[PDB]
Amino acid sequence: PKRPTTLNLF
Amino acid sequence: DNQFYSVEVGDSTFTVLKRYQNLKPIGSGAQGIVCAAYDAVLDRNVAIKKLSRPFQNQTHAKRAYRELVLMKCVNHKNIISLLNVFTPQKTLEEFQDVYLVMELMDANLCQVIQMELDHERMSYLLYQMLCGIKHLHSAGIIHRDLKPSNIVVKSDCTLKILDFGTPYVVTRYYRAPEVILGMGYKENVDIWSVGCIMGEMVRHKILFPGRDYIDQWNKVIEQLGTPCPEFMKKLQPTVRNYVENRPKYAGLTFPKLFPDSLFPNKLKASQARDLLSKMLVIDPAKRISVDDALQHPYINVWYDPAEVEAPPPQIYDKQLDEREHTIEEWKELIYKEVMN
Repeated sequence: PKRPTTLNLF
Repeated sequence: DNQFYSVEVGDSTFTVLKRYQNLKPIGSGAQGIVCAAYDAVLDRNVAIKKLSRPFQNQTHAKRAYRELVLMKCVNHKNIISLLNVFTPQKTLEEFQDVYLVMELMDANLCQVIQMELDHERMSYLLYQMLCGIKHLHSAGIIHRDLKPSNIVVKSDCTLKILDFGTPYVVTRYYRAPEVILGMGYKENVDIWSVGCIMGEMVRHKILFPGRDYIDQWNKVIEQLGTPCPEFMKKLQPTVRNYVENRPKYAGLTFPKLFPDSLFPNKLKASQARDLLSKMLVIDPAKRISVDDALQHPYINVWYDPAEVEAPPPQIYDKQLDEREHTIEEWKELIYKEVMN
């Protein structure tokens, strides 16, 4: 799989 | 002065290179004062720490020097780095202020932890953690104090470690048993902490919350079970007397500690749980190593030779820990590091 590029800090 | 300009930050005066603009305080010591800032040369956001009274006494001076050398031992994307270090003073004689510049990250792990995460983000964040940890260890640096508040991230899902040992979480909850029982430790002391963090990502609650060490130990045994005799033998008599005479706990199975309901593949769930069962192990002699954690199926998906096997630029020499100097001697050492 490809690596996550987003992370929702809220 | 020419290359510098001054900014009043409360009762503190920040004198910094003109490349650093838009300063505003985000932390204060104690050890120093930290400003978020924009670096116009790198077109990037940075944190600027002004050391508080580094030359007040030998303790402060040694500490300042040590932080500087520790930062030079590390060069890895999963660890905070020293982008720059400067002083506005022009000679050793008037050398007084030390400024450290590092990457500005978006937040720590505290709140990320409380929210729902897919296996991909969970494992990738942990992979990055283990990469940073391995690099630290190769550099002769064992953290020992890893926790959500000293691991930071950006909105692009990148992660860095700082504090080689807001919101704020006390250590303790995340410290390994060998530490709280005063047994001494090795590299895998940091694996327990990763285990606590992973376990918390999974259920959004602190695994082992205790008012103090004593109550901490209780939460540990209640959930994981009383350790074997061969472990309790490694204990100092006073600690052993207490520990050996508690009620006996069998420990709850890991399927019970982390049921499927807490997870989103049934495969990925079983893998995460298997990894947890190998990290959350009281006896360090039986706890999984960093290298083995990285190779675990839950983690190994992200493997990249360049990220895992990258050797540090230096090995920290523990001889420094016992070395003493006068204030002026430390100061010259620090001035040299700064001007280099």
